[PDB]
Amino acid sequence: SDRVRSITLGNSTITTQECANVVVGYGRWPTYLRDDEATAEDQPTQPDVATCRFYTLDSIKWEKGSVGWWWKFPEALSDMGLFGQNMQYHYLGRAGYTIHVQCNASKFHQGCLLVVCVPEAEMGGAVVGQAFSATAMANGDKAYEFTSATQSDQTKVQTAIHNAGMGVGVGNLTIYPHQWINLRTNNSATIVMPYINSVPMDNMFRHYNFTLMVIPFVKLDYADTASTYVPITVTVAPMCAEYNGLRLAQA
Amino acid sequence: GLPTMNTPGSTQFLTSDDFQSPCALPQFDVTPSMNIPGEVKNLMEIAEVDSVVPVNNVQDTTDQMEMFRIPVTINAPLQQQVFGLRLQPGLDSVFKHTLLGEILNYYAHWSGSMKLTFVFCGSAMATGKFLIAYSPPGANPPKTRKDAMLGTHIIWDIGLQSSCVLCVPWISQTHYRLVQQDEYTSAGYVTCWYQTGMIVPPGTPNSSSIMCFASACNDFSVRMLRDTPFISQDNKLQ
Amino acid sequence: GLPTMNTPGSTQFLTSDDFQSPCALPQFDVTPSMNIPGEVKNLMEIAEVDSVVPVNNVQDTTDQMEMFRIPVTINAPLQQQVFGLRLQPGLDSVFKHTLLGEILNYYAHWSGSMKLTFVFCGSAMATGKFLIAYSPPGANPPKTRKDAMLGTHIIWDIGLQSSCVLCVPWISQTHYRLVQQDEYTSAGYVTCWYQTGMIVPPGTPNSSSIMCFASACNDFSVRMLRDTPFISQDNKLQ
Amino acid sequence: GLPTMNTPGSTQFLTSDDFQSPCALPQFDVTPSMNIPGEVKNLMEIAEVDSVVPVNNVQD
Amino acid sequence: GAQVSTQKTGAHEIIHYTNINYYKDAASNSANRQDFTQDPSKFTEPVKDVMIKSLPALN
Amino acid sequence: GAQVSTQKTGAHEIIHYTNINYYKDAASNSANRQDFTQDPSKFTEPVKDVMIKSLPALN
Amino acid sequence: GAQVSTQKTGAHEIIHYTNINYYKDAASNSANRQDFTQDPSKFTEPVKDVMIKSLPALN
Amino acid sequence: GDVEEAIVVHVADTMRSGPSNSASVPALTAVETGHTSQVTPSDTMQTRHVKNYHSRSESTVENFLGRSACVYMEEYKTTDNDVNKKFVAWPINTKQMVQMRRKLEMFTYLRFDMEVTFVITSRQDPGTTLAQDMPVLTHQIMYVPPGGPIPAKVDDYAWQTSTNPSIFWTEGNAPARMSIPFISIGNAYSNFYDGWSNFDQRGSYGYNTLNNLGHIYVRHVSGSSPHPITSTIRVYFKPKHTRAWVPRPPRLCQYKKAFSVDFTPTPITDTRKDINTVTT
Amino acid sequence: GDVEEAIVVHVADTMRSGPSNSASVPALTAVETGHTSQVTPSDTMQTRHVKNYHSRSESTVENFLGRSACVYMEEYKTTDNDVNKKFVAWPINTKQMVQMRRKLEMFTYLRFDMEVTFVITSRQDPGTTLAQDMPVLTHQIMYVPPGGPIPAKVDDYAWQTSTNPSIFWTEGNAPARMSIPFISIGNAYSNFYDGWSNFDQRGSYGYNTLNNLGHIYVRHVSGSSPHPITSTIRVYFKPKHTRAWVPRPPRLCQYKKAFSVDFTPTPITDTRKDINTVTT
Amino acid sequence: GDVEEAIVVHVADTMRSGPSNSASVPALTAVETGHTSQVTPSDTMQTRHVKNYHSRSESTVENFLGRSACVYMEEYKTTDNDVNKKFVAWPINTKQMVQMRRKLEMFTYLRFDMEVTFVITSRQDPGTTLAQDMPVLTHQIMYVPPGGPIPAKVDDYAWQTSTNPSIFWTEGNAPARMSIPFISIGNAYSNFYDGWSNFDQRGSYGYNTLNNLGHIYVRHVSGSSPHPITSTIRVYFKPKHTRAWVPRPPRLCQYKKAFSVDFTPTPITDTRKDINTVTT
Ligand SMILES: CCCCCCCCCCCCCCCC(=O)O
Ligand SMILES: CCCCCCCCCCCCCCCC(=O)O
Ligand SMILES: CCCCCCCCCCCCCCCC(=O)O
Ligand SMILES: CCCCCCCCCCCCCC(=O)O
Ligand SMILES: CCCCCCCCCCCCCC(=O)O
Ligand SMILES: CCCCCCCCCCCCCC(=O)O
Repeated sequence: SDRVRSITLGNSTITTQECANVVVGYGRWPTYLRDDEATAEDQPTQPDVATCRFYTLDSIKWEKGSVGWWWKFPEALSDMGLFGQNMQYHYLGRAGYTIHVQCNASKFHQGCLLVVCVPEAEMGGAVVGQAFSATAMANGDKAYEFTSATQSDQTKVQTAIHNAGMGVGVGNLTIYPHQWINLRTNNSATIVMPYINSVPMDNMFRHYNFTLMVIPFVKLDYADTASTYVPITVTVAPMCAEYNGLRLAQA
Repeated sequence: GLPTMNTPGSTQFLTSDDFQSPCALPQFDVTPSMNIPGEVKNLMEIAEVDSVVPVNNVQDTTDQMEMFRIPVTINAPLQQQVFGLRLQPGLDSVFKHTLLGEILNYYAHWSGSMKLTFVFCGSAMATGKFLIAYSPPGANPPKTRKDAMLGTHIIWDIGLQSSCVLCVPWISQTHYRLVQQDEYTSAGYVTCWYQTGMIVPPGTPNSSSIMCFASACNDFSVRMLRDTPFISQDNKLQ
Repeated sequence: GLPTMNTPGSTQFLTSDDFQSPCALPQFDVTPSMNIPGEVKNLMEIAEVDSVVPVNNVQDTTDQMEMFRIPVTINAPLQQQVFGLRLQPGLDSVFKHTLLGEILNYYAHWSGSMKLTFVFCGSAMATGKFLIAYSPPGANPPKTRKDAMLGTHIIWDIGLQSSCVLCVPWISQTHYRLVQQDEYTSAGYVTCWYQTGMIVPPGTPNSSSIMCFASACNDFSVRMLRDTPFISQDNKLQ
Repeated sequence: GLPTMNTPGSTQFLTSDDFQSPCALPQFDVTPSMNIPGEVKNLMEIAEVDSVVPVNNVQD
Repeated sequence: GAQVSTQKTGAHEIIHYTNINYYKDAASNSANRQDFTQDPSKFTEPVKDVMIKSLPALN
Repeated sequence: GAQVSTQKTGAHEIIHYTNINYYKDAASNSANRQDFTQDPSKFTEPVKDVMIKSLPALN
Repeated sequence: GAQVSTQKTGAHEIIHYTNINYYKDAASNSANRQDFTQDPSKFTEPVKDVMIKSLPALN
Repeated sequence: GDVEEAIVVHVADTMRSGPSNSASVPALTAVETGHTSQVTPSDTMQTRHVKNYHSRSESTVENFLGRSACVYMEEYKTTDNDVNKKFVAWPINTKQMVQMRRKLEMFTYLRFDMEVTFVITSRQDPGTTLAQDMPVLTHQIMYVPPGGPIPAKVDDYAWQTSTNPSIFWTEGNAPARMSIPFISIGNAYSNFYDGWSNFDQRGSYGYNTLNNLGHIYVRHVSGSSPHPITSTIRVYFKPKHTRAWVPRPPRLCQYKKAFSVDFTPTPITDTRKDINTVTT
Repeated sequence: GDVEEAIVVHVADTMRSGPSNSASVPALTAVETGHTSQVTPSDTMQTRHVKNYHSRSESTVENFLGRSACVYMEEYKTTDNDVNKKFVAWPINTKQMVQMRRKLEMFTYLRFDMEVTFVITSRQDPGTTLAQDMPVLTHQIMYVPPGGPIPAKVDDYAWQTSTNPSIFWTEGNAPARMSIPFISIGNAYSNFYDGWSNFDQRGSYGYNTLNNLGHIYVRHVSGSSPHPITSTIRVYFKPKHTRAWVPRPPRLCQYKKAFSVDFTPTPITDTRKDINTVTT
Repeated sequence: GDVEEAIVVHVADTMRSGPSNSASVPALTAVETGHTSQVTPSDTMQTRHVKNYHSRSESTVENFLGRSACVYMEEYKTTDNDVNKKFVAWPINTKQMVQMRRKLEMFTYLRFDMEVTFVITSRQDPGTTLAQDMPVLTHQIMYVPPGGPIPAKVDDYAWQTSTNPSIFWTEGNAPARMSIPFISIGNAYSNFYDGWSNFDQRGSYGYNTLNNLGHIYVRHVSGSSPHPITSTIRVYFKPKHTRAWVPRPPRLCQYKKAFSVDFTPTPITDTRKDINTVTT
């Protein structure tokens, strides 16, 4: 059967028994930087198994009135194991990712989720002009919630769901690497993201490589059951990570 | 020197010309190239990707996300219509802003076939059959399921496979059609009807939703670039 | 004659063009060439020569020559800083007017590694050790010797060889950096600390000086000529 | 560049000239050709067909 | 140093043009708009395991 | 990539001209007004059975 | 009498241009900015005895 | 080999004919068959041998239609109170000018490339005070394929064409010119269309249904003189690489509408005193 | 050999298909995999054999982005009391004009050479006395890479460029033009930048951080008329040798800032009477 | 064979380096020898293998000095009461304009061909009555090698050059241009001359002694308007085929004389709070 999948990174394993295929970025698998594309001269460090492993990113509740959530990477892993330490101690970083989203429900539930990775998901403020701090869209592994109505608080991002916070139609996010979780036939989505950027390496604190979004297109529904909510969990594993520029701990 | 004479068109500035010009930064060393993932070489590659179609434009949608899901109910008359729409990918409000309509709106002519993919998002225990039909251009759109079944159609059975594809063939008198479609270049209608009806067991929701995806086939093509009418400004941005 | 049509750019005067033009003195006999010593063919050859860096800019220097020598004393706390500076070769006041900064100020982009050479000019009987470190860009410059030693550094032992070289590697996210450096293209800091302390025997001066030399490595390069902002005039010279 | 001198007739617009000019729609894909019946290549072909002559012009 | 190449023509009906470069910088050349290669698999088929159209998508 | 062809001259008295194409689109070429083939049978003799001029038209 | 030579291009990606001289004086030619030879030893290593980098500078 | 040197008909000659006496009757025929007789003078009288060097070079459709002809002219002013009078907006068609219209309508279907030339001239409007100094004017010609945005005023945003082709031309130079390929959706242009727009035989009728070629807009780029100045533009079309099908008789009645065949009945021809009158 | 003669695709054809009755189900699929179905009409109905000669030549990114589009216009006067109003100073960016901005922002990263064209026009300002005689004007366009000196007045010393490229253009001639190579420090231009300037996530945010392309200055060389004259310059950009990566959906909301993504929420699309309405 | 097809360096790469423990000390050297250390990062830390495609193409002296720079401007009027104010007379030298002067004085000796371009513009002088009609003006540029006759007025006989080269230029066309060979009596131009004119160390001192390049004269050919008109000429120099010897440090102090090195003492550089200050 092709509905069973198993993934082994480092000292951690993921098993799914009811799943769809695996989506691989833009057809490219993560890989190390080549000698003819590098620019930095000093030797890189490659922790390997110490950093390339699955980390569980806390959990959230799916209610009948949920609208959606987003996470920004690699900020979401900024304080997670030795990956966070290497991020803190090094000037430059580079790594691909494997994203696994778990959501399971009985045969009598219904609903559909879109899981999509958006590279360079620049977002606009709630009030045109003005400005917002780096806390309205990234504060660690905590998830940020979209809003059904138009946002009004000037201190946070425009969370109107139907625009995805980017000024574009929410229905066109299918162009990015994505997968659907349909409770009829699916329990988990798996996406492998290569490193995408305009430069060989970049500082992992200053720049958000990509944003993960989970959006319920068909809202959850059920009847006459004791289960009131459906938890959703996100797991992420860096791949082929390497760092450069050792400079004492700093943001 | 060499005798010459200038012809009409000298000293004109044509925005779509191809001529060589001097370089303002001689012997400039460009940065080495790098193979970033996801290179796109032709806009048809973008046009061939699926995108969700907002079919439920019922003029009283207080929630914008409600546009994407088509309602379905357990008890309905034996023959009933689920939805109906005009096949004007570049002009109809349904397809206007999709990932395909946006690309088409930059061009004047189009041709080729289209794919409509429907996905059932009900409970795993729900079941039903639907008839999806394409009616070529004519003086009257179909009014009942007997009228619809005379055209191109497919019977969709809901089961383990959640999705079915209606491939709209290219039936036209001309090689190309206008994006700003008029009566001369009409393209027809698409309608969906109950085939058997939706049946549910005890302990399940009484309503379900369907979604539609639109994309182009491998014989699709466009022509005659033009400016899109969707974006405009009144003053210089600052 | 031969039909032709003029394209945009005709009759323009572009200051960086390459075209042939008539000679105003036909058949002029130029003086024979002579091989004068010291021919220079590329400005990087000039940029690769050492020059004294005025590190001691303490805002109260009544004597200009005092800028070039860095003070040192016999008795100092166990860990103490000798000097600190930003690595902005084309913008920092320390490197602005050196033989390398002057060349850089004619260009907009630069890349490659750098050499900093330090020479001890104390008595022959004096001795000591110094730690010289380069800290890549970050949110906070080092404040103590434990912070500095985490970056690239070299331990310098003063002996018969009077000079030591700190080679600043090229660690950057982009292939090139702006000469008018901004926060996006920061380059880091350089600091020097006492490693053991300076010890002297009886009958020697209690203070000594160090000097710094700056030059580029063999992988250095520049790009995008521009006018230097260091020289200006208000009226025509006469 | 190459020395040249313009001769009489430069910048004139002669309605019966034959010169190349830039295309305003680069790389445009024309519709495939089809052999419609009854192609005419020379007006003498039309002139060689019979036609009724109105000889009886008697003013009344 | 003259390149000779075909110029675009319709359907299936001297269809040659000549080009010469005059400047020393490759940036001065004219647009190279004669290339028509394309591959949509990067966006339409990004899955790992190959899927056969005639076979069921799952199981 | 230069075409050489004869230029029109009267009766029976270097009658050669040279042409080069500069643009990448065949629509930019000059008019091809040197073709003189013609066939009036499509309009003068559209009948099915061949008619011999010397023979009677009917019977 | 036409010279054909490569024109500058970036990294590792018809990169040829043609040049002809029209005037009788070499001073009329265009700038010869394609030469990239250089040798800094005249200014960086003007010493008489060769110095080995790995060996001590003195003794 | 760099040169491709591999790249004239004359009318039929007259053959010598002598006396004849036979059963063959070349002169007698029957027009009822729809057949045009192919007899020659050699078949009905004695003739000498003649060599013909005449050629039908100038009668080809390529040469017949290969002449530039005016198709439209209009005027627009640099400054005025009425916004609509400071620019032009023409829906492209070939039925506006009579001569080229009649030349084209001798055929039912045409397929050709096009060469378009623009002639622009300016003049100062009369008034009580004309003393001014104005630099040379500049003009913009914009082509908008069907469905594109249309400018509503001389300084609208639509004039910033990012995809619509345009030409900027300065007075005193040679006229602007360009080439256009065959841009029809069908396999050939149709001068006539005997049909309707709606499937139930209703709506627009005639050639008007198939005219979807776009628009042309023109303006002064930024010229706005203290005193009004009027400019006129003329558009010339010149078919190239022409092919034609199904010839039809030339029109007899004068034209009366730009998008209809409507006409007034006209006599077949002029009259004369009687059927025998042959004098002037 | 002097000539290098060694230097077209067509869409897929349709194959004949007959009746079928089998276990294969091409029509049934699963979108949950992220896979777009590759079915063709041949797989769901009987079809005839068709040869397609259509090509996707005009859809390439090279042709899509290979059109000149306006990016900036401004006015400057030959003589005036305000010093700052006699010359222009523009920080180069592509976010000023909406159409080309939207065309570019369909991709995340771009790499191309540039072709820049300048269109300059002049007009006399209105006044109570306009009678003057003025020779032809001349203009200078100066490009200052980042960090270079900037002129503070029309007759400053900085205009004596010894290393900054410049163009001198006289009215009445063809528009000025030049070519520019790929001048980015990174391996590609970035239309979007989701990051900050400072390492502690503070300071400027967005695309504004990576815009360090320099400035453009323009002036009248020495023209100073007795009466004011106003000139306008328009800048046109034309990418060449283009490459693009990571396509992203076209923008839906109107633009409101030149250096920000800020917007106002917009409906997904227009409405209709009900889900079955199909008539006009 | 007609074509001569027989007619790139890249900086040094970085080699992989591992841990080391040995008696060799590449880092330790002695600057007293006048030797600049040739160490590389590979000699003091572990490094990866890097391929460098950077080239030093734009740093060559040919490209550094191969930009047109203004060297002189002056004004002359078509009609005036003062005879000396109707034409210009400039002794050629390169010390008038600061930027190109500083660029040149980075070397002691130079040898190159020259390309000279002239930019001329005209404007009407203000006055109580400006209404006139004047045809296009024409200008003459005359070059007089040292020792030749010099004109004393706008209509002198000396302007009938039989051997002095000249250019006649009409307004509205492209700027005038020409090429000049290496016209020095010595084997190279000298920017600096530490010596005297007389053999007993007396007289003129410095570069002024070796400047014998001639003069340039300019006038309106025959234009003499009823009302004054002022014209300005700008001269641009552009070295070609350059060779340089003996580099010297760039100047620090501002220039004060056109024919002397005189200066005012200047601080070495700007100051900061203390030797440890590293913040903004
Ligand atoms: C049977 C009549 C058919 C007529 C077909 C005419 C086709 C030519 C249309 C050309 C319109 C555009 C010309 C100007 C374009 C520009 O200004 O760039
Ligand atoms: C993603 C947007 C990137 C835009 C990059 C634009 C690069 C072109 C800049 C050209 C500026 C100089 C043009 C004029 C030069 C001159 O006048 O000599
Ligand atoms: C170290 C500085 C040396 C400068 C040498 C400059 C040599 C060029 C002199 C050119 C003068 C004549 C140019 C105009 C001639 C003409 O108008 O025909
Ligand atoms: C700056 C180059 C000017 C070229 C002028 C046109 C070409 C003249 C030579 C004829 C063509 C042969 C070219 C070649 O040998 O490659
Ligand atoms: C854009 C093409 C410009 C061609 C310029 C004129 C021809 C120069 C080359 C001499 C003729 C040889 C042409 C050929 O080799 O086919
Ligand atoms: C004053 C020289 C004018 C040259 C005109 C362009 C070249 C025409 C000849 C074609 C190229 C061949 C040159 C050669 O034989 O070396």
